[PDB]
Amino acid sequence: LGFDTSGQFSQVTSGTGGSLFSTAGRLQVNQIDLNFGLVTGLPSDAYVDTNGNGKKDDGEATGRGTYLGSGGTAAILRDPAGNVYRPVFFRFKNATTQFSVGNNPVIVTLGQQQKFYFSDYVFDNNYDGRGDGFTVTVDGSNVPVIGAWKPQIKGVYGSRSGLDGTAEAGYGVYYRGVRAQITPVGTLTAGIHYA
Amino acid sequence: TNGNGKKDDGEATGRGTYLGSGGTAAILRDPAGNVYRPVFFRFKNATTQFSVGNNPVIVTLGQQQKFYFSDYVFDNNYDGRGDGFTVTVDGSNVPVIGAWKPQIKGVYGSRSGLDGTAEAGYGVYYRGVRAQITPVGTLTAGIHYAQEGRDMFGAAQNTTSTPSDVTTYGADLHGKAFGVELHSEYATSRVRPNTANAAVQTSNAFYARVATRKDNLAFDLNTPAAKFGNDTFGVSLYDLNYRKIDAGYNNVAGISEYGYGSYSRTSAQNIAYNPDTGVTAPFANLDRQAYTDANNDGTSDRNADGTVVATNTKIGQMGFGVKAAANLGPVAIGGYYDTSTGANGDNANRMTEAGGSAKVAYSIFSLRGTYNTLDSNRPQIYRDAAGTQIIGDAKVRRYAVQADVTPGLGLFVGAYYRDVNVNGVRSTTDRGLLGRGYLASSFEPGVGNNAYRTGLRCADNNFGTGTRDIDGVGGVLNPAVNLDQSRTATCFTSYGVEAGHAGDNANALVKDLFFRVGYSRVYVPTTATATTGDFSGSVTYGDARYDRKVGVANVRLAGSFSTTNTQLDSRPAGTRGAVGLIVRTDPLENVPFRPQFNGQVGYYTADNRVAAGNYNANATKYGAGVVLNDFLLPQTKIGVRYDGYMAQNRQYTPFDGDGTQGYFSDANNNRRTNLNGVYVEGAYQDLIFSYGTYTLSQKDLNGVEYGSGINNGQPARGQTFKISYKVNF
Amino acid sequence: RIAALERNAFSVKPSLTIGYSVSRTSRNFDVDRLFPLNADGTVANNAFTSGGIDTDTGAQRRDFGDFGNASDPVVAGAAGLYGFADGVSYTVYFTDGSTATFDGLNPADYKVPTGKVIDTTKGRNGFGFNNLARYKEGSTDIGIS
Amino acid sequence: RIAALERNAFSVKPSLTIGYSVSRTSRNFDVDRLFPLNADGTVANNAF
Repeated sequence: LGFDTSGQFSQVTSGTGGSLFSTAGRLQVNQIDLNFGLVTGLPSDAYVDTNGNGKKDDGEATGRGTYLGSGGTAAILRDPAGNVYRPVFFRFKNATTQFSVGNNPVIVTLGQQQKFYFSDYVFDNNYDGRGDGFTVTVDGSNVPVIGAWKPQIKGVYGSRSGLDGTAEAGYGVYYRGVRAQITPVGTLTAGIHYA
Repeated sequence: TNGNGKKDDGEATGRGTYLGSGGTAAILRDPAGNVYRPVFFRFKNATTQFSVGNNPVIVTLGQQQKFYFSDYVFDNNYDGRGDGFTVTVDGSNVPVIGAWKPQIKGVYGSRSGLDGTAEAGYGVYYRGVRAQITPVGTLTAGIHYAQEGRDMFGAAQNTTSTPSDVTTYGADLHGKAFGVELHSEYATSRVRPNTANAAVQTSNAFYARVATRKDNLAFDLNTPAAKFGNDTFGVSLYDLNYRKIDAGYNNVAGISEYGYGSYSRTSAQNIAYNPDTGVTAPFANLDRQAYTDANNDGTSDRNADGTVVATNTKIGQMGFGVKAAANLGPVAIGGYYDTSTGANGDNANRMTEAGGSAKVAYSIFSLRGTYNTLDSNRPQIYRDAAGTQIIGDAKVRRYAVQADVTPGLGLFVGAYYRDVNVNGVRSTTDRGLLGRGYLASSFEPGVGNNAYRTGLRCADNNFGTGTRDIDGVGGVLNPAVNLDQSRTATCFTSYGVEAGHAGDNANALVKDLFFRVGYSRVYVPTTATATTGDFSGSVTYGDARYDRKVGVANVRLAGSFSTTNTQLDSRPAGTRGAVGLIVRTDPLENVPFRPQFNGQVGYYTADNRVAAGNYNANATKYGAGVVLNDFLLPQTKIGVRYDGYMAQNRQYTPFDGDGTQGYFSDANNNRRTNLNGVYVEGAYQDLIFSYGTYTLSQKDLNGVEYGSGINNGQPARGQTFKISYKVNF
Repeated sequence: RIAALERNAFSVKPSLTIGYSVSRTSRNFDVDRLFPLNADGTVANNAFTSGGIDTDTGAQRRDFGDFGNASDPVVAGAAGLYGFADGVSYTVYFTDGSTATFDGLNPADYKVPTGKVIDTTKGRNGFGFNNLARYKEGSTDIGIS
Repeated sequence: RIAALERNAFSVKPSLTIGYSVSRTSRNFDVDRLFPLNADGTVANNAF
């Protein structure tokens, strides 16, 4: 048995916030990609991750062995009258880890495992992401004086690997950078970047 | 796992019982990236009472039955006693007798519900009945019976000390009848205290008080309740009572949760009214205090701080008391009396307090005269002349005359000459003794204001002695504390004058302005305890406060000053200044960016001449900050704020763990704190960037820089960056 | 029929929290005592407070440090910077392998070794040192419920 | 109002699997290498 939800919960509207002041709120709507529901019984591969790594290490839980009666034939929580009881779990999948605000010139993106690319040989950091943080992009392709050159500015800040334990390469290491590019002629984009 | 409903020693940490419920320690996952969480059924049930029946008979069933026949018998509300039922019958519609509003209450229950052995509520059941009428205007007369005992499974296998049986009768006559207001109560204990031979014990509790009772069952001794005339000949009784509470009447004798004991032993100690534990009890079961002297022999035991450890012995209470005031025309007089003996009647526990006062007021002048006595043969814990707590007979004789003039412009001036006289010696201060009675009852300045209100105005027209403040500066940057309303509430053998001004009075010179300039002289004995002495102390104080709203800004000035020469209550002897300014503008819709400025400055200086130093203790707090409400892009706000707090020999003591909070104070620590900090806060549409850098350094006189206590000569530093974003589905 | 459906229908409420935070300190002192007091006596709002307002214990936001993910209560005396920071709080090692915590700026004044234990010289001289720095590595967290 | 009910309503989906199976072998060898290969190289579907 499975209880699926209507799946109409895919938008989130921002709210008022601030300490020195108070923003207007309800200003930007973000498309979330949350897929949740109720399942009754754990799969075969479910485990209790007691590390935070996100992967199954040596003998973690065999989640079916934690909540007896979830599934399988080893444990069957039942009744003499013939009833069978199974725990009800709330399963959810989150694929959205990036939230972007701002409309025309400036877009600010917050999230885990930021993917960015200044240029080859400097920040070819896509395909996995470098760390957790934020990324600002400024597109000045509508300023009156300089709009035929399409100037753009990217700025990146973050912490490597996000939160990680000692003896990992990303403990207490932070990255930042900024790039500026234009298109003076037909398609030649000239860019200068620091990282 | 015990049923007590409270987390005992390491019970489960429920998040650890059901792995994956929350936290980071355990997360029930899937290789595909799914996350599973158990689904729990949460419910909160606040209803535990069910009532059946409509008008005449209403039967209530439930847990922790809260019932109340009358004080001294079943003051069982505020927690309830146990699980059971309670029937109430209202005969306010019976044909022949329905105008008297008869009522019959009947209570049955088991104490504490089901509970384990060795608890006070194992196998103990209570029953009770009460009958009530209103024969006259509002006087309710009631008679009640109340028993509480052990059954055959409680007589054995119970331990504790819960008496085998207790059986109480009563009667009460509360109400207002013919312009008078009576309040009577009787009781009877009949306790069989377990053991073997029982030896039933009897205790009574009777009182007949004529006064005004508020709705929370507290006694209002400011409303007459007799009023034998109009405003030209207006003799008005305020109280006339009698007490016969026996020594053996505790919360067990009359079957109640708490009470029948002095509420304070330092405030009015004859009254047992306890708002904390819901003990309505107009009179208390007094106790005899004495020195402990337990381990060592020869000297009385004292606590670590020096306060005396005392042993308390219940004696009861027996005595009367009358308070009245005869309101003449321009003049008014009043008086009171009280003598609280022990239950047995020995004068070895008598506490007699007399008094009286007279006020003559006309036009813009008023002149008062008050005489107060307290001849207490009960022990009483109080500080002697030297300053060490002692326990022994007390005899206080105070008299004070005050003269208040109100020119009419919101101004006011006042001179006073208060003379306290404790145990014959002139006693620079009464040691709190005059507040041991519930009838103090001084008068009030102003014409057409002849109210004989309880409580000596010993906190009137005197200085302030507070050395504690919430903010770093001397309480002058706190927009919630009015320094000009800081009084000492300690009666002094002093004399002086105090001008002043008020801003809430209309027709004032300056609209919302307050100041309290004042001078006074305090008597001090010659050496420590000698009868001879002189009015050599001198206090010169003055505070000011002024809000105004000049333009868009909101200025707020405050200031203080004090130049005492003596240790008054806890304030050391020295000059003490403090000045504070709080500016707060509103958005400027004219200049671009629509900024909104702010500001705060505060200076504090105190020259403490303590018995071990003449150290100067000063501090300075400053603070700025600008918020730009329209910054380039739409819906973009920036904001910066710089703060800072320098301080010489001042310290902060944190919260004590009880109701008392933390506070800044003066210490002789030779250290100069220099807390600093900058706080930037920008905001895009709804994404808030918050950056903050702070530094704390505490250099000693040499400059050793003890902050960051690994002792490397570096200030402690802190830094934070937060990107915050609040989303709603 | 719609009323009967909505009488026993579930209102589903999902909640999402997004946020990034990094904090580096070396003593974990308190900053709430710098901000302006409001007209009702409550300190102004900031994004760095650790909270902790309690009326039962008389606690306030000014009694707790505000850096890292720790709310180390401020300590009076010379251990803390006279009520402005966290205490020094050495640790003490024992022969039986057990340990205790001394709270003072001078470990020589540890006047309560329990009768049966002896300080094994495992630290500097058997007295360790509880590190005073707090750190919260930069990480944006998403919480779903 | 029906749309608001449908927004936060649960679609209950059960599932049932019926099947009988008996299998007896002595070596547990493979038989998928006997079936015809389709146009895209996938082995033809079988019940074993």
